[PDB]
Amino acid sequence: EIKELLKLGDLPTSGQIRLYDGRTGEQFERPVTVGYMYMLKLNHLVDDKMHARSTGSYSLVTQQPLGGKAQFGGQRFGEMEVWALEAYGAAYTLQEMLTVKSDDVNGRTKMYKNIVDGNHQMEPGMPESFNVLLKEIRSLGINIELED
Amino acid sequence: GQNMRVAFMPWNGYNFEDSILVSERVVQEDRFTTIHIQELACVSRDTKL
Amino acid sequence: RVTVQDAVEKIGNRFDLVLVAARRARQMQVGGKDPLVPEENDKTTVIALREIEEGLINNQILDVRERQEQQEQEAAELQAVT
Amino acid sequence: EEFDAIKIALASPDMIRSWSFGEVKKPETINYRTFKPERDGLFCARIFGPVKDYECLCGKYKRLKHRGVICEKCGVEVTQTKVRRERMGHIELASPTAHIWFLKSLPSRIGLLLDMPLRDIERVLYFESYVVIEGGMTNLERQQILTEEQYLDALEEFGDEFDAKMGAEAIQALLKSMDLEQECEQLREELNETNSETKRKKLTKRIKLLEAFVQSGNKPEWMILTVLPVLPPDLRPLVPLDGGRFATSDLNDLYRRVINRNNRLKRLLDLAAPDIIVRNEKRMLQEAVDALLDNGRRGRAITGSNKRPLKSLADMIKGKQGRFRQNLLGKRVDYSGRSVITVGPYLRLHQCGLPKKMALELFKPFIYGKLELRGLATTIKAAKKMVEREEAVVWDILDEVIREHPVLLNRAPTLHRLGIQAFEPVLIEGKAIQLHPLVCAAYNADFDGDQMAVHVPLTLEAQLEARALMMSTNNILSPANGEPIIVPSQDVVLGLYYMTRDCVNAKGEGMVLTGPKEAERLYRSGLASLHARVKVRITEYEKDANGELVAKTSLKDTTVGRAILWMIVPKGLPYSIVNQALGKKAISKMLNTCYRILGLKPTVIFADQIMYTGFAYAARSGASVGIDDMVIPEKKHEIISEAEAEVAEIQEQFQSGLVTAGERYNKVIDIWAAANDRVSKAMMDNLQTETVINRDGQEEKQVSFNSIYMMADSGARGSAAQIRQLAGMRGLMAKPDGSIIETPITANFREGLNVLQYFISTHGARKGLADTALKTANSGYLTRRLVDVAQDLVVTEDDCGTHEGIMMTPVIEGGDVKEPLRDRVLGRVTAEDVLKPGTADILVPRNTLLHEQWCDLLEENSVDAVKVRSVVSCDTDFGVCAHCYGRDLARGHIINKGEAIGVIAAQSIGEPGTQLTMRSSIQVKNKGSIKLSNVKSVVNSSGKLVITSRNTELKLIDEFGRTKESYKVPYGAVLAKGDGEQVAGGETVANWDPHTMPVITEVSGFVRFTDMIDGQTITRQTDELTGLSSLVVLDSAERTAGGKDLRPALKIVDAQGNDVLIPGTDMPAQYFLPGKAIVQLEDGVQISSGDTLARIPQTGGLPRVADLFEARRPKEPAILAEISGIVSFGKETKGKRRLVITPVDGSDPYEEMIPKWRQLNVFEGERVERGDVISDGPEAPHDILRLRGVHAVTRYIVNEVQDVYRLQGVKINDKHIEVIVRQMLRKATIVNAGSSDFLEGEQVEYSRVKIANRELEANGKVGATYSRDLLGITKASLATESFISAASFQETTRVLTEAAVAGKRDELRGLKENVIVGRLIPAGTGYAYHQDRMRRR
Amino acid sequence: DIVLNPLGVPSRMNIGQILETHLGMAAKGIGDKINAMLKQQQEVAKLREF
Amino acid sequence: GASPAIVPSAVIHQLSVYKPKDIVDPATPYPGDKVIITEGAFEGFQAIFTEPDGEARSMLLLNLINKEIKHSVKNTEFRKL
DNA sequence: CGTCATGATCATATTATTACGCCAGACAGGG
DNA sequence: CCCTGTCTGGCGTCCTCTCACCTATGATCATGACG
Ligand SMILES: [Mg+2]
Ligand SMILES: [Zn+2]
Repeated sequence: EIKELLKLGDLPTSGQIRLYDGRTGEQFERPVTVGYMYMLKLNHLVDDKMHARSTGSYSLVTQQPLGGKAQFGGQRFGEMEVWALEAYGAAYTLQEMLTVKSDDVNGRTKMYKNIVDGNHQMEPGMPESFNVLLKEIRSLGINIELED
Repeated sequence: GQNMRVAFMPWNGYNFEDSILVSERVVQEDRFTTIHIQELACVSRDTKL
Repeated sequence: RVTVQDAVEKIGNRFDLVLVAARRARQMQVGGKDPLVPEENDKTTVIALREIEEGLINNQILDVRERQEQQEQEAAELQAVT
Repeated sequence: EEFDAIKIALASPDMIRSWSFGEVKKPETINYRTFKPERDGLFCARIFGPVKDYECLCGKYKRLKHRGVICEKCGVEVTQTKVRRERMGHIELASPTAHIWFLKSLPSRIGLLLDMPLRDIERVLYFESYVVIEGGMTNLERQQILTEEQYLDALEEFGDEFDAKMGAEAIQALLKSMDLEQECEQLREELNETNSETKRKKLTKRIKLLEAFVQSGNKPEWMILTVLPVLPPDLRPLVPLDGGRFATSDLNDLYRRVINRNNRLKRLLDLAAPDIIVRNEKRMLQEAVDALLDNGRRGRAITGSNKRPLKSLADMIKGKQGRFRQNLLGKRVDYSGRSVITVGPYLRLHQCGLPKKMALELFKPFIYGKLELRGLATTIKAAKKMVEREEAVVWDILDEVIREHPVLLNRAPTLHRLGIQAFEPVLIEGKAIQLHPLVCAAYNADFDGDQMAVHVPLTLEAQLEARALMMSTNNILSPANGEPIIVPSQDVVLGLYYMTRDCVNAKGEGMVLTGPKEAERLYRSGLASLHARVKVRITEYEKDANGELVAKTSLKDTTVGRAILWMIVPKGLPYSIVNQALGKKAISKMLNTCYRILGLKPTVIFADQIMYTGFAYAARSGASVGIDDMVIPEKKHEIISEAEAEVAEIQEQFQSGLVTAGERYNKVIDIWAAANDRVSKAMMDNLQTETVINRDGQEEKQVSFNSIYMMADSGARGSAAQIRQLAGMRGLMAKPDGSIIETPITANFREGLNVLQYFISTHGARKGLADTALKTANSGYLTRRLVDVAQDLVVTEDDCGTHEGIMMTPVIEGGDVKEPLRDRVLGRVTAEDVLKPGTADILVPRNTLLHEQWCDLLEENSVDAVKVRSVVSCDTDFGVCAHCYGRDLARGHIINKGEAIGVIAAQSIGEPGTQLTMRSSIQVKNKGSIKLSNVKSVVNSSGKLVITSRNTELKLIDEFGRTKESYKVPYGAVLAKGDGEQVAGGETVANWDPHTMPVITEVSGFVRFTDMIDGQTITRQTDELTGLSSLVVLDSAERTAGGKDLRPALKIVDAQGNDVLIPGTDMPAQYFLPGKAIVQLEDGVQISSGDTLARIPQTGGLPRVADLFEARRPKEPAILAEISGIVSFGKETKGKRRLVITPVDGSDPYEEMIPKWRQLNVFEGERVERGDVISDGPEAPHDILRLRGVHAVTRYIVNEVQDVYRLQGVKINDKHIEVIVRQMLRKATIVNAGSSDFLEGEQVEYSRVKIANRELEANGKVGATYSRDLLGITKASLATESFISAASFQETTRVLTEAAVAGKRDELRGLKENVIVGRLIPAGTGYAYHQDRMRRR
Repeated sequence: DIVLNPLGVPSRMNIGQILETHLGMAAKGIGDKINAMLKQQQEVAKLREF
Repeated sequence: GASPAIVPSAVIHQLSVYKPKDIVDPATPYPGDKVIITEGAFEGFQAIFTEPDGEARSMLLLNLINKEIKHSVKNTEFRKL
């Protein structure tokens, strides 16, 4: 029935028209399939997913950046990415990826001064969320410390 | 959605895995130009001072 | 710059390459030392690996030059004092 | 600051007072007139500090020359508000209170400290019993628990010096009056003197706790809280919801409940308690503290709103949504962004497209620095407003900061280590990330809406690590095998498959050409068709000279497309890599040979040029799929009608009563399988060779240029099955039972499908989707457990210095050789130096890495078994040496000193877990010599060779030394051949009965009955409808105790009445019988060999790999022989039947209760050896470890998991599974404590006891000997000498309580503790830093 | 207007989109013939016939 | 426990005439106590109680430096300790 | 001027179960 | 004390995006209106 309706119009029977090229202006071999397809635009647009953050706001209880897009936030450098950087020999990239860029507040203000002055260098320090872990374990009957 | 003239051919890699390659004739005709509306609220609260 | 293969051919560890090139780029960027190869407005990282590929920098030559240019500073201080 | 250890212990009440700056006394939080807090409630100011910096509550000090002085009005030290993040307060509990983590952690530390069960302690601690303290010279004991009437008795008769209390005061008096020295001496003396195994195990656990409690500095009464800490107020924040109210956090609710109940208890102890009354309030306080420390561990939890239980402290440390897995191991990160990916094929493979807006927002402070370094803004604020306005100069600044600065691209499910790569950005007008297509083979990323995230390396060392270690040109080999990961995926192999073929007559046929240059000039002008065979002249460079390229020239009979491709191939390769069809495997090994000949840089630029010309000629091809491309066979209808006539025949045979239901069902499914295969064969001929074209002579046929045939034959998308479903019938689908529908789907997708056929297709499809969902759910947790059991193993030396390695032989299931020697002994250092069978002639030295030339020289000489050094048999203390690992997979050379191989190994095993599944005789093929292994054979009367062993393994030795067939041979099987003989192909050489266990003999004599009394031992059951009856031998159950202790035996004798002995040994010849024997030949018949004395009646997926690495025991363990020698029976049926093994040189009295439901193997007169089986079934791994060795269990694990990964068609090299098996069997148990300080049943880690007896034995002492035990990976990871690793893994409560009472002291020991604490990993560059730091110690 | 990719058809077995494509081209062929018979200002008899 | 604690015939008789002390209580509003503020412009610090009103207000102890000015407030107005 | 009714504002924790599943190790039941 | 059943503890993928929801009811006190 599709063939008989393509025969009513003067279209080719097999549905395939030979098509020229726009750049070269010379014919594509082995004639190609054209027609009309009914295509839908979905509302997963690209200027609703795209996001970027240099330095925004920081969370209150653990001094790490906020999450999401409406809150101007940074992407979660999750656990499997930490495994994938342990799997290379990248050691300084992971150290700044979880001490300087993320958590340590004096470390990141030293970093921001050092970046706007041209000196690429990090003063590491300690994650502040590890001090939160010390306060939560210490708030039990447990006595966690840091020796030496 | 809308019905458009489609061809099945590999065209210079720009439709490699599942991608779609669209002429400017589609965007000139203003035919996928969807219209969105955002609601922005602003309340006048009651605080101190 | 695309590959760093010969920079590992001359420093076989591929982890000592990062230390030697970081030490070299820190000497070129903040310390204000001239590059030993003529650049093409490359950044200091690629100039460091480009000096590694010529062979004129590794950890041996960097320790030789830091000891000699520390002895030069202390020698200048001692000849200024006495 | 600087520190090398994190010590954990219990906390004395003086320690909690010395942390604390004040005391919380009231439960109010905020005033809610203002938000100035109430003194001195939870949120305070004079306990915890000022809300605002240098902003005193009263306000009186705010000068720069006036710092240090404290306030007088509110008494608030004008300092900083950061100090409200660190000051703690304390609550003085009015009555002591039992901590819940030491009461109900299973085991109970207060439980097996007091030598008292948990039910008595719970009935004392909740004020509903009485325990005794200071019992005095009365009838009552010390640990005797009482009740109300018994306390009335004890206070009437003994209201004097007798005493007893209840509640936490009584437990505190018990724990304080505990004398630890007396308990140590008494338990050591009892375990010297008692010696009962229940008491042995229980008392050695209690003395382990007491020695770990005495050696540390704890005290027992510190497990009962007197003073309770509060968390600082910034860490329990009070969020506003912008509605005038504070939906509080759960912690302030819990602390408020404890302070309410405690203040009411202070007031009730103040104004006097009504006798037996000051008890309910203390019960309420204990239950409120047990709600605060761990909510829900005690019976039913509390809630605020409405059903959900609210969050205690242990719910903030444990699990997901807690500080270990959500905030400390994976963090949210500044200088990062994310968008939707797209293709853009104009990129080189070390660069990616990235938007101008994202590149301007990620790289802000770089632009600020360049602005105030070039002098276009005075301060930082003018520069910020310039880059907010985006004026015309900052785009030049941005092109000057992007230029040589890598970024990290990341796909969101990172499975293996190629999921994070580093590129050099190119600015794009637009809002997507243009990503190079070949690279998307490693991300497993299509472009149907995938989203990738970019990160920026700030510091200088991170730019060098994202250039030298993580760049997209460096990672071209996978770390799972040696396969390249830059395989050209789909459009480009269609372009190359269309570019180089040949059709028999096209434009420009047979003309000769002066090189590939005018071949391109002929194709671009239309004077010659692209695939038309042509003689050309090529000049190829082969590197026969010593690193110098030799130019040879020739005239190849080839096509035009092959010449136009040949203008792109680099110099060193030969021509016969482009002189074929070039599908997907041909182009993949093309790139493989270009890598292993010319190195790296021509392989990168040649991958780029392959992608460019593949996209270009796939564009010029126009390989379009249509509806006339799927040729229906003309014989589909007649084959369907023949199969339907056959099911009509089986129908009208079924209703005549000749076939059953199951036989009918099997015949119907066999004829539909036959019809499906004939339809598939017909459509495959009508696709591949239908096109006929005249050669300018008469006619000729060729390979077809159909569109869907090239898309299925090149390897772009599809296979034989999917193009079979589009033209032939799509077969028999399954039903949700797992069964299979007898009426198949006789309709393909080119034709229609009616309603029922589409419904059955929906059964299959939704079963597949639910499999993929729950499959991913298990696969991710498998990767987690493997990277948390390995986690730590770093290549830390350069030569261990041992010899013992494992033996690599090619695996032989019993058909074709599945995995050859080249693909197993590729790149691993030899254990013993291989001598060719020209014995005393060395082929390889004993420390030679076996790369590809050496593997070819192994394949030529047909080397039997290259014994090779494995990771599991190493000798390096705290790590693995470099030579026992092998080649650095993903690279070419030996492994570098430092690369963390545990993590890459665990990712390489768990990464194909997404692909896995979830829910008579011996026939020879080849020809060669015949080998037998572990056989006890004898000669029958027929002249053949019959077998008297289950452990017989037949082998087919080929002409050059190795083995191509292996067959497990059953017990009593009959061979048509012998050992060392020669057979031919297709010759069945063995036959047996799988239903009957033959009891064939060795000597030739009469048969008599010994200990066979009729009526009891044997019963009279006449075979009714046949006639040949037998005296049926019964089991131990049916006959009573008059014959239960008498075993029926068949004694093979001679005519003299004696026993014809075994040839060689003077031992007699008699065969004892177990039950269920059907003895055919009765008393008085001469027998020979080969005659049965009696007749005897008789998950492979992702959970299988899980059950291997978890090391579960199976439900039916195949039991093995404990010790060698003869074997016999024991006590009769205490549920099970015993077994007594008596050796020749060993000792007899060992016994084991075998269940008689298992079919046994061994008789009374058979000798066993340790490591040999007693029955059959799946074989437990712990038995392999304790009975056969360590090499046996690592070999068994790698074979049993490689069968799964090769059944699903996945390549994983065996080093990774060997190193996971190294991190499994890491503990050990002591046998003789010796001159060290260990116990007799202690389970200490292996490297500790090996260095201990290495330093004992090196001097003139006697060391300590050991024995190894195998732990499953979750138990091997929870049993560490480092509590932070075992806390970041599963249950945190049990790990922290055990490490708390033990006083355990971590020293940061490897990777994950240093990821926690925020310092360098001791793997890559941080390994050199840690060698420097440890050398300066 | 739009150039798709053919290689998504034999693996991802949605062969219905190619029949939808051919029948859509048939529909537009009938529409083009109506547009040709109406742009030439033809009387209603030939339009009724077609 | 499942049932109420075995109450013997002793405490009941002992609680037949208790409260033989005085006001005592939880030390809140008395003659010489302490009480933090919660409302007004003179809040944020603490205060003391003495002779309050009764069915109207109380007695707040407001003082800065070395001077003090009493300001009758109802206890709802203040924050009873 | 006094009393009653209505309206507005401020103040605390049941209100009077059932549809996961496996493994594992301790606690205890039966003999 | 030696099994053998029961019990209750552990655990069950990653990343992102969107949306709502986050009391109301009862009692007491004060003010106004009507008698
Ligand atoms: Mg997809
Ligand atoms: Zn070793």
